[PDB]
Amino acid sequence: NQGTVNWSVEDIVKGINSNNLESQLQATQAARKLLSREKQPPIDNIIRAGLIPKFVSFLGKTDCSPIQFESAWALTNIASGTSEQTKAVVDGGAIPAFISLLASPHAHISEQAVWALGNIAGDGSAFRDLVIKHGAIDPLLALLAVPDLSTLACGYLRNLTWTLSNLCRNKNPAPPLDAVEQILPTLVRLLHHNDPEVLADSCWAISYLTDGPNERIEMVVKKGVVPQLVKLLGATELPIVTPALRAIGNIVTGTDEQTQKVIDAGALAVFPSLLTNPKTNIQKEATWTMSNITAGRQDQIQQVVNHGLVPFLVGVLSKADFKTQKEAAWAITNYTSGGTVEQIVYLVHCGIIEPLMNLLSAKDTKIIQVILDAISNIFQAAEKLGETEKLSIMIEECGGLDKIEALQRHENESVYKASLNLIEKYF
Amino acid sequence: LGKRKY
Repeated sequence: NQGTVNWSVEDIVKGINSNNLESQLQATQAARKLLSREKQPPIDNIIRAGLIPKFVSFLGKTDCSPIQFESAWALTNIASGTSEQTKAVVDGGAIPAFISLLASPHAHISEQAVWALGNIAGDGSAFRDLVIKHGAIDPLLALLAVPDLSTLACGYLRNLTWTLSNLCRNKNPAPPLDAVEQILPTLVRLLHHNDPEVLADSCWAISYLTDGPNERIEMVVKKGVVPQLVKLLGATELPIVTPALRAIGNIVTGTDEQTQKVIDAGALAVFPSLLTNPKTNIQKEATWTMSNITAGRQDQIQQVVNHGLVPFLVGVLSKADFKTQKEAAWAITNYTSGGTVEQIVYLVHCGIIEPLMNLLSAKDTKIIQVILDAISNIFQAAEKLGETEKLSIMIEECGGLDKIEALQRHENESVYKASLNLIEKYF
Repeated sequence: LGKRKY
């Protein structure tokens, strides 16, 4: 329809304020075309013209389905903007009007209502919880209450998954516990669907739900999703691997029993690839995940050893992006803090000393503290074998003693005390 | 990934 292309806001207002439903329809279509242009769509000019209450009333026009669709699309693009722009849509009374449109017999209208509510919920915790209080979850889940997800239109299913992921998103506060329990069986079902975009957004939803206290993690782990998350951890698509690794990383911040479920599902077999992944963010999050597994029980540290992951940790400590190296330093300090003497001895035999010492040259106070604590734990294990001199020589040979010597004359209190202590105790 | 326009 070339007749509704490049209208001015003034003309859109004239059409919408006419007492003619057809003129209102043409002007609403003209508004959605303005609001869907790639170059700076005039969202604030449409808001200032007072058009949001008119679009919201058009949502209720059951007799005119095209004006319901055009106004839903126009409002979706306004709600997609800034928090102030989403607020203007919510202030117009759009939330219950969009929820009423979820049960529409027109699939393209229903989908637009799903999209709009995803944008509103996606703004933050308060609008997410307001969408929930207006009762969006029951009609949203009803749209997915089919025997096989493959019968639904692809774009439609992707929009439903994405909107459900925004209802799972954000913290302070986290989503209501009862809302999470209501959504989780549909989420577990979407996590087994064959579409890469549905899988990515399902993983993102699971990653938000596992980002919190152990009670929140427990809700997810009890649904038996960990084996599916580990399978997706092995996917070829980076948009699937990224949220799958984030969810797994979040679960291992939980209890040692919750971490054990990740190990039992076969997650450690994927870490040789994840710890050498060419995408730095995958390497960083894989090493962060490793740090929270090495912070566990001695039998869990043993499974890290058995899977041949200690040479991979030496590798990341030797060469990686600094942020990944900082996570590796944490993984080593956690391993040395909770491991057996035999496990700590193994770490030295894998060559941890030289890369650990080279990272003392870093201009980061926290990594220096983490490495010095790891050295203390390594010496503590060497004290139990009477091999402190053998370790002292190894540290001296790679130029590690010269780096600890300079750390005695360091600005930070913790660095000064730990380095001075190591030299007067072992050098 | 937050909000999306159509």
